[PDB]
Amino acid sequence: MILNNQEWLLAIFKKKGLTPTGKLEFATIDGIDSALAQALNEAFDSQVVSFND
Amino acid sequence: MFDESGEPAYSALPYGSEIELDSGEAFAIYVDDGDPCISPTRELTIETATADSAGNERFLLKLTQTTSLGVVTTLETHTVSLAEEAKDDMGRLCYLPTALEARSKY
Repeated sequence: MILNNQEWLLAIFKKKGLTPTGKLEFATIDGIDSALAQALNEAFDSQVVSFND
Repeated sequence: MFDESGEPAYSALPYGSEIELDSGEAFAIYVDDGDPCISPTRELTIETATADSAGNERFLLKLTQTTSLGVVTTLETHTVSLAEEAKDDMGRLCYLPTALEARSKY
């Protein structure tokens, strides 16, 4: 117990401060097309034909 | 008035006048209340106290009232330090003029 006169010192903590800057970064919509093109192929996969004709 | 050694000197001044400290005198204590001490006698007592946490020196100042018959009563008590930067046991300042202005009505 750190006690001086009539006051107690209880705890000392640590904080993380954040100060912003003006710069910004963003993604592109270009890869969504390739993603959809790849995703469409899983519809035709895992399909079989038992008897040939 | 108090000498450097600590002996007291008594005097009186008119109400309008202002106190001027002679060379060789450290400090003076007077009565703010417009009360002459003729019939009720007021006495001042000085004794030492424990030194401050930071090494400063402090003493106890007490005021008492005595009637003509001889009955003695206690009026006020204070802890006072001559050093400019001193603190009380409760954390308050102990500089003599500041403490007397703050928490004394006599």
